[PDB]
Amino acid sequence: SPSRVLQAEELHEKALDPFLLQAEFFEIPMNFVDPKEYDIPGLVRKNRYKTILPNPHSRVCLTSPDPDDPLSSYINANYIRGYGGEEKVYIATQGPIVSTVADFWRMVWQEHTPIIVMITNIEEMNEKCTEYWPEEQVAYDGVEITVQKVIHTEDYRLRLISLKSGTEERGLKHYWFTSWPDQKTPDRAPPLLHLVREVEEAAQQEGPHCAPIIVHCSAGIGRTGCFIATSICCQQLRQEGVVDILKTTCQLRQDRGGMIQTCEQYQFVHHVMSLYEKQLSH
Repeated sequence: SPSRVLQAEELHEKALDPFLLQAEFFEIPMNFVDPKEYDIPGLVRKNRYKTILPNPHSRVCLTSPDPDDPLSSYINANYIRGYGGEEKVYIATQGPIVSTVADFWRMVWQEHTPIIVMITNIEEMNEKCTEYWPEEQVAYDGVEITVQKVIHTEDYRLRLISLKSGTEERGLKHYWFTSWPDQKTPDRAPPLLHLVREVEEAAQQEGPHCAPIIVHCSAGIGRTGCFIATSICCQQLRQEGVVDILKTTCQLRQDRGGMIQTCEQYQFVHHVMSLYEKQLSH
């Protein structure tokens, strides 16, 4: 796997060299999936983008309501390895569309997902994501979703949610980040880093072997990949005192084609990690 281990000084300088960054970035294979892989009638209606498909080896398959129906069992989502290759730390998925809102909640229930991270600005709720949570309460497929509390913070809005299906009840935290920048300049890094830290602590609070954290945006690759890469690299920096964004990005691409879609995104991850290193070093 490609690797570029950055110590502090090289990290700071690397984040500020857009020519080297793009040279490096555009040699990472996208690892997109051949559409022939999901040539099933009606399956196209379940995808936002025809070219952005879940790699089959890591695809999340839905086991209800009909596991013998390839359409019913399909969602555009992949399991994503975390730091050190830990399996199923995240699920990367597309923002639900009207026809997949119920599927999304089926995934949440099936995977026991305790945390969702939504990276969509309020302005983008017309294009990039269908509002899939209730004002108070809604049910899809025997799982009742109840919003118990909304907590507005500067860098995100956190919904505390209860999921009930049958006799059993589970908690869920929905983190909605609304500060995704147009220009991915270093001044815009702190809120993303803060989100990353908040979510990683929430995850530790779930105890051993936390169920997959769902992360989405519109396609489930760009901003989603930035968030996951940053999360992984924060653990790497703390443990190893270095970051290897190149290796991490390559690992993510193995799990889901296109993770970190643009060079601006790739650079932004470097800005965030440079920021975090500075914070740690002081």
